[PDB]
Amino acid sequence: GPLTVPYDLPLPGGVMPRMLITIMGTVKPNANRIVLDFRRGNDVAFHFNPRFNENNRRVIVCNTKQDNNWGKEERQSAFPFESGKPFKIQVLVEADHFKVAVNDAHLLQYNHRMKNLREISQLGISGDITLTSANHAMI
Ligand SMILES: CO[C@@H]1[C@@H](n2cc(-c3cc(F)c(F)c(F)c3)nn2)[C@@H](O)[C@@H](CO)O[C@H]1S[C@@H]1COC[C@H](n2cc(-c3cncnc3)nn2)[C@H]1O
Repeated sequence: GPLTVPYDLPLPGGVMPRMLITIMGTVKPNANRIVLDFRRGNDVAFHFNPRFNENNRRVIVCNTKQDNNWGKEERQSAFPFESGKPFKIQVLVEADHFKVAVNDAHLLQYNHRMKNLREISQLGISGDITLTSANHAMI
């Protein structure tokens, strides 16, 4: 697609409430996973990881990695992605959580574990996708 995967979207000044990140693309026909990683260097404040075939099930895993410890996984069985199909992911930053919507439907909320939001300066987009667009705006 017009953007190369993996793709790093800089977040100058980090994330702040009211920030909306929009990502559009298509899932590859033989997809295994998608990853969105809100990063503070080597740490990952918010890892959003649709897994298409984990023990023969679809699941979204969300987590945080701080000092190479992954935390408690937050798992959602609701899974709005499909092999070969277009998607739109929107992540809205609020003061207490990230809110994620896919295809204009609310999917999940993830409470901030890494709380220095102005230091989360990169969003990495990786995995089995074609990416058409990735951008952010303050709403
Ligand atoms: C492979 O390690 C993944 C982590 N990961 C994935 C990637 C990644 C990055 C990229 F750039 C990529 F391109 C890319 F493809 C993947 N980087 N780190 C990350 O997703 C992390 C999130 O917690 O998970 C580990 S695997 C983690 C291992 O520990 C046990 C966990 N396990 C199994 C079950 C469980 C619970 N309920 C029902 N069935 C099974 N529960 N926990 C398991 O999920």
